[PDB]
Amino acid sequence: PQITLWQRPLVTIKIGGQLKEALLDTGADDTVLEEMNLPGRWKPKMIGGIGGFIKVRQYDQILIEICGHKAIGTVLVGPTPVNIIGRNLLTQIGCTLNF
Amino acid sequence: PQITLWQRPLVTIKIGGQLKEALLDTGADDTVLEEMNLPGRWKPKMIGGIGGFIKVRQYDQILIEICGHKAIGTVLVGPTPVNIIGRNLLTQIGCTLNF
Ligand SMILES: CC(C)CN(C[C@@H](O)[C@H](Cc1ccccc1)NC(=O)O[C@H]1CO[C@H]2OCC[C@H]21)S(=O)(=O)c1ccc(N)cc1
Repeated sequence: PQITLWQRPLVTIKIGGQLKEALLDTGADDTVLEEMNLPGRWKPKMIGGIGGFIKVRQYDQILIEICGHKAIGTVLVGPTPVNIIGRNLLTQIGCTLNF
Repeated sequence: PQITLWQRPLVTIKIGGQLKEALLDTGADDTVLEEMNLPGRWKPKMIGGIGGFIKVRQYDQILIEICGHKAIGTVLVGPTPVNIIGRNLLTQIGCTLNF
């Protein structure tokens, strides 16, 4: 659907059989989720934001359903304060900014 | 215009007579710019992201032109690694997410 930005653009996501809320985040290159068990192989990685950097686990080719749209991509897991859906997955669900 | 997300959604802004590049950032509540002279009164403030917090100067009722759309609102100035246009200004230029 189309969404305005008067409130945080939070959507429901389903990943690893679990239901979560996550922020559609055009300022995030990558998707980063708070601590959870994703099954399979991962690689250590560091991502930076405002305030500095966090260590994350990088999981590749993970299936996520974002507000009813399925995407398969890289998910990072670590101590982000908020679940964020980044451009790597936004592109797959055909998400655009409009003004 | 309409903007896809294969690349960072970077736009030209004009603020305090200066031309800068800034990221349209639906994951940011606030607009935060890197160090610059904004004229007038400010207040100390702290904002948090991934990796922790930064101290910023809060300037109210600042005029910004974002990709040719004028907005007046709060601008935060501080050691963000990237100029980010947040929802406080995105709403004023009628910016929407669609998928
Ligand atoms: C994490 C969000 C809930 C909030 N952040 C906005 C977010 O878009 C930042 C915006 C951002 C962009 C660049 C550098 C720092 C912060 N992106 C970000 O942290 O993304 C990380 C995930 O992938 C990587 O892509 C870029 C940074 C990494 S934030 O920068 O911390 C932020 C917080 C509060 C305000 N008022 C403004 C911005």
